[PDB]
Amino acid sequence: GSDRTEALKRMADALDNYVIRGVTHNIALLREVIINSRFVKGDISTKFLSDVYPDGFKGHMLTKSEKNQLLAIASSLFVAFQLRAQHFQEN
Amino acid sequence: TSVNERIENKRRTALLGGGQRRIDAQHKRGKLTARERISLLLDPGSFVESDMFVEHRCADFGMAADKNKFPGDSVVTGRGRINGRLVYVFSQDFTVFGGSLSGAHAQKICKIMDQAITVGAPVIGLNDSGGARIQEGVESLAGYADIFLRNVTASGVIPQISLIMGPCAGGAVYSPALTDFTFMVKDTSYLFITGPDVVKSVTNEDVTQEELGGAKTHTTMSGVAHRAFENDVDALCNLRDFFNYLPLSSQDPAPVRECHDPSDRLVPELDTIVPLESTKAYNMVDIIHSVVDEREFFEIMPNYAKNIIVGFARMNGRTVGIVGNQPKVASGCLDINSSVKGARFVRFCDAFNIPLITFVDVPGFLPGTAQEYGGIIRHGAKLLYAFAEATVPKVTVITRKAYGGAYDVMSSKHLCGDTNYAWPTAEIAVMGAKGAVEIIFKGHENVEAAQAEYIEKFANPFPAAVRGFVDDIIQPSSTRARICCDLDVLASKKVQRPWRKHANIPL
Ligand SMILES: *C(=O)CCCC[C@@H]1SC[C@@H]2NC(=O)N[C@@H]21
Repeated sequence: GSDRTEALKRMADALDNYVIRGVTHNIALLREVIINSRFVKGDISTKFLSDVYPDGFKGHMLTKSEKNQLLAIASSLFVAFQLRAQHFQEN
Repeated sequence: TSVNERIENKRRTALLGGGQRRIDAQHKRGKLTARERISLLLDPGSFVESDMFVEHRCADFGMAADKNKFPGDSVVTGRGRINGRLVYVFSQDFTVFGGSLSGAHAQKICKIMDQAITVGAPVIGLNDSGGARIQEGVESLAGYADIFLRNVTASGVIPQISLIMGPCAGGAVYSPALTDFTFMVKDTSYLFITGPDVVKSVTNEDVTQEELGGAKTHTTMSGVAHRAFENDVDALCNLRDFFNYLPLSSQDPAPVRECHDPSDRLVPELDTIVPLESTKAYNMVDIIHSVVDEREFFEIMPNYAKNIIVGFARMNGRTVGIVGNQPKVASGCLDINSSVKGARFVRFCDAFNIPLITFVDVPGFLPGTAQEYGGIIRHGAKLLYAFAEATVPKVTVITRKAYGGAYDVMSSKHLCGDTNYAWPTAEIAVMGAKGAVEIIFKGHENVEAAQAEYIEKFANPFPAAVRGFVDDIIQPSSTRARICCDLDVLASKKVQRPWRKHANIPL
């Protein structure tokens, strides 16, 4: 991208639109590191990951607004399947 | 007391059933009651209960006492809808006299079966009983006879689905044998004729309840139950989704439902599943999942006769049945158990106008005395017949091997098939090149040259295709689109067959 924020935002988007299924991949780790406040500011050392994840990788931690969005999406998608199940050809 | 007050008290008693303490036991036991199960099964507010005020008429052995007068007489019967589609149900209530079958008990079940046949609606039974009500004697035997007569009469007219969610003993065990699919609940349901007490009294063998008639036995070893689910709530949730596949009557076409999965997309994942090495197995399920709409596949008997796969799926919105070999298990060979499961599934789908898709990869039959003494000849004829009799669209894809008589058994084009496709790795022959050359070229010099010549000419899909055995040889990536096209043009296909009083399958 043209700047540091544009390239990082575009990377975040590419990772969420990148479909890998059949194996275990490391997208969750890549998606969280690039959005880390130290990475965006640049306070990165060669031992960065060892201090951020001293007990291993755990996954992205959701905040209040993100949990509400995930619950709203999961619930709406659940209902979307339930409504599609009711649309039959006319007998 | 006024008439209206009496009625209200009769309604409250029927809703309670066998009493709160017996309900408490059912919940302690991790089971739902018969009325709670219906509320989960049917669309909210769609259930209409019939004959809620019926009581037994037996006056013997103290049965005339008011303390034994339970309205509803141990069954909940009525009608409703699942996703707007009419269904008739009944569920046996264990809290009243142990769920035992009385004369009136059977009656109420028979009446809703008669309506379901009259209008063309499916019947789902939720079974839980201890057997006949011996206090009435022979009236419960007449009850069984009337139910059995309806279950046979309804066959091929409406689908009949049975889910066993508790114990089942005595004559009750034969109704799931007359219906089309039987499901169970793991470690909660049992299905046996006599209990362990009789077995130990007759023969000097020790057995417990879970070993004699448990869900694990019937889904893994006897081949009676089509699938067991973890608990009551999950069992009914999966049952609703299963229901959505089936037509309401055999007079109806296979259901077609809104579908977002494009019918003309390619599946590149198929081109490299089948190995070039003839002794390397692969998982047929990867092919099935990649072809079917939105990769949803309903597998039947996952743990019984693993060398053959049968189940339901949808392609372009239309329900289809899928049958195929599993080369991962016993090289994909046919045996007694696989023939039994296949013939039963195929026969149901044909009766209710559900197209068949066959994925063939079968090197022959399982050899040995275990199969010969078991009547492999008799049982193998069951699958051959089940396909040959079919009048619904049949689309066959041959992925790798089809040797010997198994070629025709697995729905070859010569059994009135509609289309038959081969993948580039398909090989159709009486036997493999090694056996054929040793028999054809016996006592001749330079056999090794004859072996090379035979393999180059016959070890491929061409000697069959050039004869009209195969309609095209297709790239695997195009399989889904090719099948979708055939299904959307064969759906209106009708054939004529001579008149028969009834079929005579080899059994
Ligand atoms: C080795 O000679 C054993 C050959 C078995 C190959 C498979 S097993 C079942 C089919 N029957 C048969 O004669 N060949 C096939």
